[PDB]
Amino acid sequence: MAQNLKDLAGRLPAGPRGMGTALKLLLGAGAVAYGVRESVFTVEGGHRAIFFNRIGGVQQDTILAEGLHFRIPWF
Amino acid sequence: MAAKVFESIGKFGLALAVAGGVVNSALYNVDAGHRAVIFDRFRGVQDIVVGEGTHFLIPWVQKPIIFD
Repeated sequence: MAQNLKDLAGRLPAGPRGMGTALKLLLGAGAVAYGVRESVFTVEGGHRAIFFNRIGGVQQDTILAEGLHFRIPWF
Repeated sequence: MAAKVFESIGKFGLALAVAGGVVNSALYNVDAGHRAVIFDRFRGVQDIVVGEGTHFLIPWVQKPIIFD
């Protein structure tokens, strides 16, 4: 299966310089959009989805009444 | 010249895929309310409390056991 991906990636036409940087920028934008989408969490109302601070445990003082609160991914 | 570029790009892609697979296998999600315990078989169960947190578990050594 790895060799098939090898051939598929290789077969991409050797286009002029512009589209290479274009593809790099597109990948950057895709990753950034994915991160922005993921920074919000499963949220039902009737659930004060509080900030679980990574350090020190739960945020005993950060009591999330009804309101945006972006979870730092992996944090 | 073209064939060499094809082969080199293929090798780089395969290496990238392998690295990504290893990196993905090196992470764990122990939901909160479950504080994790590193399942390290090098030097064991960590008195250093590696609880909640997707700490970088090396593969083949640290399997995430989810302790509630």
